Amino acid sequence: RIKVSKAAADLMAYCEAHAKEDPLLTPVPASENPF
Amino acid sequence: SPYSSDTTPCCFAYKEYCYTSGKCSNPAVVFRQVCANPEKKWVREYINSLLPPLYSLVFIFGFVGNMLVILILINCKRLKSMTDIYLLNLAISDLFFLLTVPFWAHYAAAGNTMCQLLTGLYFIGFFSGIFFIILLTIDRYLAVVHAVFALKARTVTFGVVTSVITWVVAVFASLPNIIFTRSQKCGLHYTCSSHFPYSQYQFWKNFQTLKIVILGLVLPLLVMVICYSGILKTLLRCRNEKKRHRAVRLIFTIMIVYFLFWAPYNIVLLLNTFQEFFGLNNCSSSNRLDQAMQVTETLGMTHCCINPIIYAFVGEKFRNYLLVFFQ
Amino acid sequence: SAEDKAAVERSKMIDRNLREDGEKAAREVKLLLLGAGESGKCTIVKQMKITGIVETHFTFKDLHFKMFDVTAQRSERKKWIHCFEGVTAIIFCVALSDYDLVNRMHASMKLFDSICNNKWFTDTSIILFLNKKDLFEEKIKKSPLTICYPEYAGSNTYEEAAAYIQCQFEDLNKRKDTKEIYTHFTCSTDTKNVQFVFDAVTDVIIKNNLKDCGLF
Amino acid sequence: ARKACADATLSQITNNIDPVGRIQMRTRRTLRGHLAKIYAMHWGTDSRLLVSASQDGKLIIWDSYTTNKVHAIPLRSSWVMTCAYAPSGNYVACGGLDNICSIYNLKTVRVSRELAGHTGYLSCCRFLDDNQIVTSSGDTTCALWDIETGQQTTTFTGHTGDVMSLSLAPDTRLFVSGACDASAKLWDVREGMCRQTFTGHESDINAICFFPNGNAFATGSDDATCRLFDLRADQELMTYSHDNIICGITSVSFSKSGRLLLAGYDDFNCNVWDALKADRAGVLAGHDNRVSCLGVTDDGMAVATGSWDSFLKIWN
Repeated sequence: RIKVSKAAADLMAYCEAHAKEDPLLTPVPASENPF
Repeated sequence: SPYSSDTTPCCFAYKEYCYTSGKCSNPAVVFRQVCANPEKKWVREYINSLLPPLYSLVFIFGFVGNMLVILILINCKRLKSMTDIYLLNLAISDLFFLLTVPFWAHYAAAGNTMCQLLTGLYFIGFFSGIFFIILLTIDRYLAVVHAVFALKARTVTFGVVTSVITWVVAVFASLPNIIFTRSQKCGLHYTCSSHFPYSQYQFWKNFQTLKIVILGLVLPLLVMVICYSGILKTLLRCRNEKKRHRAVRLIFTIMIVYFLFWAPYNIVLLLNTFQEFFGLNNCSSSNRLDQAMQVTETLGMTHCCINPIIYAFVGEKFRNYLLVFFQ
Repeated sequence: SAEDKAAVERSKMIDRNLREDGEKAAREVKLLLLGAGESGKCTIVKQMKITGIVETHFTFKDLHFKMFDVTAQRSERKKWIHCFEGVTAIIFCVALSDYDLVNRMHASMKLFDSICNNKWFTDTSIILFLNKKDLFEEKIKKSPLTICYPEYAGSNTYEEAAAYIQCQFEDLNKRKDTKEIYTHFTCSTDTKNVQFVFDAVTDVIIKNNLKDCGLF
Repeated sequence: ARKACADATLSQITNNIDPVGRIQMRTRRTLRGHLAKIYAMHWGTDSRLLVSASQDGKLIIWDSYTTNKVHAIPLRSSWVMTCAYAPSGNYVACGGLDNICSIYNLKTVRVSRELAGHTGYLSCCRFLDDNQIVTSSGDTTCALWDIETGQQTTTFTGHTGDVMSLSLAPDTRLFVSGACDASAKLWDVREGMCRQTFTGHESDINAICFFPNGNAFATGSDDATCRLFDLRADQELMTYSHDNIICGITSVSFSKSGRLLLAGYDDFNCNVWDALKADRAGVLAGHDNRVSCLGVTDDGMAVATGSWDSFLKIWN
């Protein structure tokens, strides 16, 4: 068991670097989108 | 009979070439009007050698009522039930019965094959609507009194086959008028009149009149009364006080509305084709009968408009689909 | 597009089988059987016609019936009772003799009231059967009905007792016009028991037909 | 003590980040062909094949890109509530009320084997690998099974009420499951011991999913609220509740980044919740019936969400 703030900062640090690779968060162009 | 443009003056007692309509007895070629002889005449053979606002709004009411029932099935029911394709094809048949009067107004105040296809569309729409009403009554009977047989027999493919056969037989019943018709404008305005070959004018006119009156009144009413007698005999044991009372009332209302909306048309036809009651009059029995024809045909158009209502909107399950569709 | 054409062509063959197999479920009727004090799902599967749920298939008068005995499922009902919605009817089996043992009738009425007033089981009828008809005759002579219910109508006879157990079941049914329920006393004859089932099932099909045809 | 280490909250830290806002979500394509309510589904790693289970007794495999059926599996029991797609793409799990996890081999379709041994209704299935599989049944206890041996290897118990769903970690080493007692327990795959329990809900939990990183996970209960739990702090990280929603939740999943939380409620549609600022980022509507299954592609391309109307829609 560690501090909740250290675990919370780790969770947002994971998605902040992964925000660029999220097609749901950032729309993918229609041509690259298979749908 | 297709529209008011069918009405033409007839030679009741007997230089341009024109043909009279098929709504008057004792036909004769019009020529001022000489009216020498319809056949066996050398001179005739030698010459032949060489409310309107209320009418449109009830149509708009019927159109919005027809396409609404069309789209609601594909959106909600998706034609999984067998009786769905019957009501859907009935709405398309009712469309052909209503989408003719906009072309009738555009045809006048402005050819021959276009008239024949237009009147054929109107006639096949009427016949298909009548046959689809008969088939819907038969489906209701088979579902009420033969529930197990309905479950073991009613298939979508069988309904499709029956609808195709219905369309084919309606087209077959309408082809006599298709072959025995011509534009015959013979004037500044465009007029559209049915014309018989006149070789057996009496017998053929009587045959067509008997055919139309039978298929309009005697077959649908008989099928309806048999199916509804069976439905009532099965439903008197419904054990529900409110649901049973509403269904028998709805059945009686459907029957009386079909009667009061289609029988006067056949009565006017039986009066004006036989001409045994009043045939000596030239215009006194002509203007009144043309007005009666117009009234009965607009009543039939109103009945075709209210058919989707009395066939779908009366159901409680059907009304829930529109509210979800409207959202 | 040779590979793409074969995928759509094979899918069209699949859609053909689902429409044909899906039509089989329309003709066949589904019946749900459940009992609180283990009285349900019994004495109805021993007919001549005949792992988690027991499923029995048989045809009577050109009609295929499907029953599902939910007995091994000891978990909460609210987590899987929504799967049985849309069935033709629900066959509820309650024992007339299950009133003095421990209270058993009160548990049966509670479970019957739970499924009858449930939000999902409102469009499907409920067929209620009275099991142990033979044993209930000699039980009332020794054990009075007043134990289970405070008011036994004072007659204490089988003619009034069988009616009192039947009439009190509709009290739990909150919806009378919205949903219809049946009630029949089971007999020793096997074909007589399914005779009411066929008559009740063929009536619910009529109920669904008028709703589909627009009469209701 | 868990409350001793709870000095701050995630919202007070995430507030500094830029909010996501409204997300343009449109139904690109809908999946038609089923004739009964759909309860569960699973997404493959390649995001090309899709599995769905309906009450019509047919478990057909979908092609997400071209929207057609590549396989048709006639189920023995029509009442099915769970289905899983193995990462190898060879086997497909399927449960139901038979208390049996039937396995069908797509690469031949033929039935591989059926796995019995449970007493409660099967509610969730997940493929740890090509040979191991974990199932969720109604006997208030999970179990680990093997396709090769066909027997129950490891049994995970501890709950008071029956469990309805479970999710797998990205490394297929840990898994959590929810139950009606408002408890989310963490079990080790190899060891088989319950590491910690994540309670705090006030109703029945129906949906549970892992974060892509694996340190946290979210749960879906019936009291119209989602609670996020992290394995590091061993407590409730944040809540996703709204006064507008009063209906229960059936499906909860995560995207690739994990910024947005897709939770399938019982209001005939789906909602999008930001997993950082607890702000709604869109509503996924279009279904005319209750939605019960939802899944996100591993590559994040699209999201399939099927409802009781026998239709599955794709959102990009």
